[PDB]
Amino acid sequence: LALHKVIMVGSGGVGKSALTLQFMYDEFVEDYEPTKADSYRKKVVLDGEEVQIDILDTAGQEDYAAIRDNYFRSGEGFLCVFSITEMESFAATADFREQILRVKEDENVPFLLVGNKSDLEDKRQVSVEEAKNRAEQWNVNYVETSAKTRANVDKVFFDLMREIRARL
Ligand SMILES: Nc1nc2c(ncn2[C@@H]2O[C@H](COP(=O)(O)OP(=O)(O)O)[C@@H](O)[C@H]2O)c(=O)[nH]1
Ligand SMILES: [Ca+2]
Repeated sequence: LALHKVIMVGSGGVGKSALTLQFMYDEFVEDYEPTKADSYRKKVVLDGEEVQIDILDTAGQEDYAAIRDNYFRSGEGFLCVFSITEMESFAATADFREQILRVKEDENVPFLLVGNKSDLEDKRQVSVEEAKNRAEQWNVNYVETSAKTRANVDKVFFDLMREIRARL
């Protein structure tokens, strides 16, 4: 089977683990240990082909840069997650982008910019327009998700797999 290696990145509390666990187990999990990194694997049928997805749910606790870089180097595609309710998490996405680019050396690395917590529109701090503009600058797609309602959760993982499939 094809094995699509996805890495979740983004600053704290944006929904990396909630997105992962919604995708994996169809549950909205709200208290998942913020410092716990873990990997997940499951079989999925991608455009009719049975494949395996491997998801590395990073937690930013590998502060030792060689280790963090090794984790990123193993990834084939990235979900770069921020929370639409925390502007500082959107600002932080630039750092994850640079980190990935330093390691993968490929500006076309499979990569989605993911604005999570789309069910909290009344708490939005990051405009759709400014996030789309950043994605356009990076030539990546922008998708807004809700790990709570499941909105676009399958989409971000499947579309990222489609980029891995096409590009590698
Ligand atoms: N309302 C809402 N809350 C969310 C969503 N995703 C995550 N959360 C909450 O935000 C907190 C942090 O989520 P988590 O996935 O642990 O963040 P991480 O640090 O990026 O792994 C948790 O308390 C979740 O319940 C979402 O899409 N909508
Ligand atoms: Ca987490």
